[PDB]
Amino acid sequence: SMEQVAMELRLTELTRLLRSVLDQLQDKDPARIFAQPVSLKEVPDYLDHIKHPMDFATMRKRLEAQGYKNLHEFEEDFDLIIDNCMKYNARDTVFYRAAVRLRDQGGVVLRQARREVDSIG
Repeated sequence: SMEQVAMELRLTELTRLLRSVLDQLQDKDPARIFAQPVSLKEVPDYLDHIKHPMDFATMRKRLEAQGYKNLHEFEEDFDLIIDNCMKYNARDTVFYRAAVRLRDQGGVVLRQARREVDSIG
């Protein structure tokens, strides 16, 4: 059906819009703390602490596979990155501090991006 192609033309363009957004959110992590998944060889207890791990490269895998059906799904992953970090790491730490900085600066990019989804459909 041509009605599936029109949906795909919309999901293609969401992926194209979220691709841009992800870049801006990851330009807010120049220390690249959140780039890669937390190592299981280097933090073997990790999954005892954190049950849904998340990182930018993982979010990018899903993204290029057209695995985000809407913006809300994409925001959920972003918050997993931040919130996982802020429970796993204590408050006087470089890792926690980076999560907070990324949350504060992400709120501006996401506030615009919610409008470009609503506006452009």
